[PDB]
Amino acid sequence: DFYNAQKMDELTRVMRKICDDNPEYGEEMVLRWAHGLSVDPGRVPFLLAEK
Amino acid sequence: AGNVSLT
Amino acid sequence: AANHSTTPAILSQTVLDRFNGALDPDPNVNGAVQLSMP
Amino acid sequence: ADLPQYPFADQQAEVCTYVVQSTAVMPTPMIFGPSPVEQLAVIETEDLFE
Repeated sequence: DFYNAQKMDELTRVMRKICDDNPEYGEEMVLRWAHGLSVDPGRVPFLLAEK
Repeated sequence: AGNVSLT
Repeated sequence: AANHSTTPAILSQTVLDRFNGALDPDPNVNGAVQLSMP
Repeated sequence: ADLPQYPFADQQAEVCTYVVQSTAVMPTPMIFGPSPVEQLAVIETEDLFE
């Protein structure tokens, strides 16, 4: 302990970006990411253009 | 039940 | 699904994002390590 | 102390209107600090870090 931690600090920060870079599936893909699972792609919307 | 804390 | 009217606009930058703050820091980052003391 | 502004319609009114734009870039010896993070509800609610 403090050796299993000091990467938990590193490991929780990468967990923050996977649920932030993809706001949809957020707070659930991190759950699946830890176990090595993936979300179904077709449900989510996506953006076409911005002006 | 205590902890030296990491900081 | 019950909305039936136009919605308000969306900000281009939140206050927290502007100052890169956080409402509640996590307890794991710079966190606590268990101590044995029986 | 009192300068009458004859050509303007109102002598005592603030005749001018100004808009300023000051931009300063200041290298500093200040330290600042790291940004914080947000609470995650997947670790405490599932015990990922068991």
